[PDB]
Amino acid sequence: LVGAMDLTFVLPLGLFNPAMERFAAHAGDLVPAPGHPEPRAFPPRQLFF
Amino acid sequence: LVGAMDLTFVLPLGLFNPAMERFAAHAGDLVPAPGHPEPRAFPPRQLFF
Amino acid sequence: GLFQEAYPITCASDPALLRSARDGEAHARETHFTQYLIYDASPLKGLSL
Amino acid sequence: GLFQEAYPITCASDPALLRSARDGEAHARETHFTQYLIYDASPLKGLSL
Repeated sequence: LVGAMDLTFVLPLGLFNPAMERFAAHAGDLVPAPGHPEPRAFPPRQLFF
Repeated sequence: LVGAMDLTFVLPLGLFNPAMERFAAHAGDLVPAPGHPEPRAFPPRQLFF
Repeated sequence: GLFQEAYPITCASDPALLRSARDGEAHARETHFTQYLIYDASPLKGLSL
Repeated sequence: GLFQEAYPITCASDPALLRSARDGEAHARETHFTQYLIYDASPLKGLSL
């Protein structure tokens, strides 16, 4: 009665968010040091979990 | 003793904000990346449910 | 067919508006620059499905 | 096999979304500039590991 189960998983890489959803929820957030390039507007190449 | 309640639904689609309600409720919110048009400023045609 | 009436549902013009109108209308972003939102007013409000 | 399905897990494009992903889907930033999160949807939801 101690058993087993398998699951399958889906993870996205490299996709790009549609243009209506490229917003930020607030303006002043995820800002670097004032001399730095803001790499958050780049194509995402990673995925963490 | 089981049965059907039939309810018709109404969705206004592609209408336009009246002249009073064009505000943002705070300064920095729904802000795009700095080289982007902020597409929330034009009349909407999309709809989500 | 008796009231000659119909009802709205939870619907909006943006996914940004659909996100913040989730857990209920305690902080419903009802309107924005051109955009708009309709919170569900219905005999079906308050229920799950 | 019987459903021909797969499950998405808690994943996000940046750790900056994954910190907000803690304590549930109450207040996690679902998206940003180009950065995007996928909250869990699984039999594993609610569980610890």
